[PDB]
Order: sequence, then C-alpha cells, then structure tokens
Amino acid sequence: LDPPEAEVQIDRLITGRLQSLQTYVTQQLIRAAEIRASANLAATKMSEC
Amino acid sequence: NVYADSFVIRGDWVRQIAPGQTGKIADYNYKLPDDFTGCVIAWNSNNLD
Amino acid sequence: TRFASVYAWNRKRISNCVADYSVLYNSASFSTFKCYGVSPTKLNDLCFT
Repeated sequence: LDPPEAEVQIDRLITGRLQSLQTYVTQQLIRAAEIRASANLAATKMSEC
Repeated sequence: NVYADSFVIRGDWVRQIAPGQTGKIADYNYKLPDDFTGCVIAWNSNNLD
Repeated sequence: TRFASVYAWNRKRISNCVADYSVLYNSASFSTFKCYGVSPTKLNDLCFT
C-alpha cells in the first residue's frame, strides 16, 4: 500500500499493539506489588526469626 | 496565505483534482497532498471556448 | 477480438511467467485503473501464487 492507505492499516496495528503492551505493564505492576509484600515479610522474618 | 492555482482539463479528469488520487493528471500534471487544506472549484466552460 | 457477455464472463489463468504491469499502468488507454489492497505502481515488486 501507498501512505494514504498504508497508514490506515498501520493505525489499527498500533492501537492493538499499544493496548496489548499496556495490559502487560499493568499486570506486572500488580504482580510486582505482591512480590514486594512477600519480600517485606521475608525481611521481617529474617530479622525476628 | 491563499494560493489560487488554475488550469484547463477535460471533464473526465475533474475527479482527479483532489487529495489522495492517482492517474495521468493526479500523478504527472497536478497533484494535491493527502494532508490538503483548501477548496476545489470547477465549471463547464464549453459555452466560452 | 471478442469479450464475453457479463452474464458469462471469461477467465484466463496466468502462470509460469513474468508479470510486467507497467505496460498497462502507463499505457494511456484506460478510463479506469483502480487497485484494491495493492498499489498500481508497486505491482512489479510483487509475486503471486
């Protein structure tokens, strides 16, 4: 395709790929919070046990 | 600025004076960009020439 | 010499060959040359089944 048509098809891929990446990052932030809580508990046990 | 471009065409090329077009006029004689801002005004002048 | 009626259109299979489409595109004879999914000036860079 030439630019006036190619850009339309590309726009759809950008929207989909950007949404997929945003979903991934959001999930990693939530999962990271769970790991942080576990690490904090592990650190507490190291000090107290 | 305002620019007024002017030329003579045959009735069957009228459709080519537009952005996003291809053809003998759109590609070799008079081309408008896809990001075109302006107005295309045309009339039948067979009662003059 | 003869084209078929629209109710009984003919089909020619093109295979085992080199397809140069610039001869038709630049050929000045047509009223319509409209491509869908492909660009009329990029056809020579394509391969087909």
